[PDB]
Amino acid sequence: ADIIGGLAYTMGGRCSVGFAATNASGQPGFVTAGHCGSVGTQVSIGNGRGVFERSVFPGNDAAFVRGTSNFTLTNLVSRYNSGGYATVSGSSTAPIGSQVCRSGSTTGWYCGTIQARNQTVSYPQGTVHSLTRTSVCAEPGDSGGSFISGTQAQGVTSGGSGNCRTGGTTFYQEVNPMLNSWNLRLRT
Repeated sequence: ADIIGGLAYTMGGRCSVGFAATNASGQPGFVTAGHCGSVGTQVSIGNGRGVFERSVFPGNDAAFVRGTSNFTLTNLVSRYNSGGYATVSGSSTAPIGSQVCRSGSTTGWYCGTIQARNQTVSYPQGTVHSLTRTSVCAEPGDSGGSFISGTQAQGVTSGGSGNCRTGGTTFYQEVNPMLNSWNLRLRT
């Protein structure tokens, strides 16, 4: 199964792929939101199978799913309704005010603006800090999805308010803290 940002995967519910990445051992997988699965949780995506190797939620909302079978990495992110794909060439942080787009398996591809960083939000399960707020909408299922600016990966969908029918606000977990802390390499 091709690991592409924004695609759906299941684990006793549905979430979306953040970004294809490899761990310190060179094993293929992808970063996503930690609320999508506890450590040890099994994942299915197409004919692919994986497991949550790393996961932290609440506090943070980050996770890395390691492929155990049929994981083919790509440096792509699906643009669904807008067609085609965005390419990932790195993860240079975009400035506040920059445009940013989100890819999720429920609503698809929506874009907005990076409004503020270092945000703390309260979810039913607890508080999550260090998040980045954007004017993009999101709906259940989009969780873990890619937030990308141009060709630079920014983060993974954590949560928010509203919906994509009337609009809303969506926060994301920065990608670099995951790549750094867990010694991961983004597929480019």
